[PDB]
Amino acid sequence: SVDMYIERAGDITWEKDAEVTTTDGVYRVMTRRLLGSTQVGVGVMQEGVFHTMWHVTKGSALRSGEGRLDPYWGDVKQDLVSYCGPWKLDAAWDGHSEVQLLAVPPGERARNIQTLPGIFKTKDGDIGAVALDYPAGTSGSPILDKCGRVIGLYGNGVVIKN
Amino acid sequence: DMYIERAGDITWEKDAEVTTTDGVYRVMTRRLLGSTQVGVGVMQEGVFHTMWHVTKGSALRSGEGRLDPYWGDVKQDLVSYCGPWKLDAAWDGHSEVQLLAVPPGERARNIQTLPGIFKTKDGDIGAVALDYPAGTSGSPILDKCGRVIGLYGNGVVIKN
Repeated sequence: SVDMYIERAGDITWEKDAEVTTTDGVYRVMTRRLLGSTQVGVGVMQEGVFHTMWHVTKGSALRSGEGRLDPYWGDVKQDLVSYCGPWKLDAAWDGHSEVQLLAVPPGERARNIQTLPGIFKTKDGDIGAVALDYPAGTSGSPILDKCGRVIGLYGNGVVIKN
Repeated sequence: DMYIERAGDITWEKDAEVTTTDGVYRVMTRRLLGSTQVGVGVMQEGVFHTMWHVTKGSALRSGEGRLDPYWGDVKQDLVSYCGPWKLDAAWDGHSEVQLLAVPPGERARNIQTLPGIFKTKDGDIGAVALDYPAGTSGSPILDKCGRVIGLYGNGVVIKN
């Protein structure tokens, strides 16, 4: 048998004493393939909607506890996908404040790490990116502002407000 | 842009860890920012073999050419590019094998293991009991000869 499923890693909260530079939460995206199991990526369940990156799931349904979740919205060149309702994260980075990456690496427990993102040039126009390396399947891990909100997904850009 | 780049020769290796041109290639996707490894496959006799889930039949670009899917079955989770499926070798059901693992970010290696046997609905197959990071699947499984008996994630068909 084969099975792509999600399992909750924890609460999406900020933490002041952190390392400096359907129910809500972060979930691991896992695949069971035969005799193996692996973490293919991470996402955010918020207001009854699952948010992650396209390449993590390729739009596959995901099973959660004892129910299925079917993909509601997707864009592949943005590399994002939402399950069960439309995309719910509209917060953005101010372009100068430190942020906090809530990293769910595969095999290990979630942590918050606090860092100043760097900035890269796009076609339209420039965006903030988290300069840290984390193993493969950590991507889709949420990026928080101090307000506790999701400004972007790890291994993806953060949009800048000004 | 989903694309491929070669990781090495497909050979067995005796001193190994115990329990269009040919070769193994990484399947990579370009994201707006960096790049990521979505799986692995086998180029043999001008045909690229990987797992359907790795690409979902997407075309793949190689060098400056481009590869269009020739064969696919989703239930078996396999796809071939440029000609029909070319790997017909099977596992004997009792010998050690060698997984040629191309994990993401790391150089390829050969690992030698005796697969276990798993029950299917119809009926039973050999499966490699090792865990690798994501995008390592489609990595080729070799017999002692040097032949591809299966892909990592897919299991191996048993001969007799």
